Amino acid sequence: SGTLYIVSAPSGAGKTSLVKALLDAAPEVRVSVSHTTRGMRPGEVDGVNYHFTSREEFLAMLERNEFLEHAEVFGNLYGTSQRWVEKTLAEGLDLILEIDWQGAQQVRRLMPEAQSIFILPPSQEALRQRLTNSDEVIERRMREAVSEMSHYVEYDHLVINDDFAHALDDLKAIFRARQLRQDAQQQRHAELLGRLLA
Amino acid sequence: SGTLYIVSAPSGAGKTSLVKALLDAAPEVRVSVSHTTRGMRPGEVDGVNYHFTSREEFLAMLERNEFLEHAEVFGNLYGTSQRWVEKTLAEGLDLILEIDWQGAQQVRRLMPEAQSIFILPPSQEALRQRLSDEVIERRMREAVSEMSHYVEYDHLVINDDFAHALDDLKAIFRARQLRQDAQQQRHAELLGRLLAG
Ligand SMILES: Nc1nc2c(ncn2[C@@H]2O[C@H](COP(=O)(O)O)[C@@H](O)[C@H]2O)c(=O)[nH]1
Ligand SMILES: Nc1nc2c(ncn2[C@@H]2O[C@H](COP(=O)(O)O)[C@@H](O)[C@H]2O)c(=O)[nH]1
Repeated sequence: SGTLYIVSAPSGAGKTSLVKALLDAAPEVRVSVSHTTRGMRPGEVDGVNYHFTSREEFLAMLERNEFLEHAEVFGNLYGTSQRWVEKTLAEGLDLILEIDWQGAQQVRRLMPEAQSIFILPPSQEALRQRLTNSDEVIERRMREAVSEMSHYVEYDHLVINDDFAHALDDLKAIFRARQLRQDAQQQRHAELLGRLLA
Repeated sequence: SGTLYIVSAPSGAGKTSLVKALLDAAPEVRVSVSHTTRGMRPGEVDGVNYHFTSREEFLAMLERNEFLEHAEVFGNLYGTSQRWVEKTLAEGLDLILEIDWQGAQQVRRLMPEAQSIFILPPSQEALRQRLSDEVIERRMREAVSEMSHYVEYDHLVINDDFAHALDDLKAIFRARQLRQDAQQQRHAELLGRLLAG
């Protein structure tokens, strides 16, 4: 079966260009499309950026136990649907959940073999620029981002996004090393290992 | 302090070209020079490939508890001197022990924070070349016989294509430096600034 990767970053900027770039260079890796109850933004496509749904429909899915994890982020509900994750892993494909620290905690309990990565800004100034890209609102968004970053200690690996080219290669190294671990290689090269041992 | 890496292969696939190439691209990483009692081979230099010594002197060193690990391989004795390992790690340098599965077990027992990598051939045919025609068969039988110890290693690298295997090794070393503990030490000041309110 495939490997599950959790990738988290401060939520105020949206999903990271780093993960998009990683997926562009490794088309065999899949990414989960989350459900959300927030409204669509210009340039977003239902079924691609998110499965956009209603709060009533989101809660009904929760009652039907369809979410691997869910969380409230800035008052809107987000979640990872479980069936798609199980299907993709069972096909032997690796996949990424780009989710916040709350969802990461839930996933780790259910899947202790999951690799998790937190992507950090190089400075508060750089984080603030990404958020501003109203002043009063900005400081609250910064305080909320700081509270999320405090959870970086819960993650297996950390990437400091100082130089985009360097951070992308750092992500690639984490993913490649994960696939070289004993557990993944034993399954991947099962037939080879049998020939080496017989 | 530095990280200790154990790099192993089936017994007889000696000090690998892969590790040398990795060291060329990793100037902060050192490699331990092993002691051996086998005779020098053409092109080998005492103090570089090995510390070549006698069996009686090897046993005297063993009696003085100077070896972190030691093992018999094809009837010859090999070992890692402990003082150099401790000094190198305490200087903050990473280091590689290129040793067999027996030495790996001893090092894991004494230093559970050590990380380990097993380098696998793509086939038995490929292993045979790397290993007298009779001498080749004795090395092949021993290497195949103890192949199962790959399961004890943290990562596995298939040495099919040299460049691909080298990139695999590099990714393992880089991922270790991206681990929570290494990054917390590297970015302590930054992390404190990010969390300060
Ligand atoms: N737990 C959880 N968090 C999510 C999920 N999808 C997105 N998020 C988080 O919600 C944040 C806000 O996303 P945005 O509204 O900008 O698209 C993201 O930065 C990410 O941290 C999800 O399925 N589960
Ligand atoms: N335990 C242990 N094995 C070693 C050491 N140095 C070399 N070896 C093993 O001895 C094998 C034979 O090496 P060679 O004699 O061809 O140079 C190597 O493939 C490696 O498995 C050492 O210091 N300790």
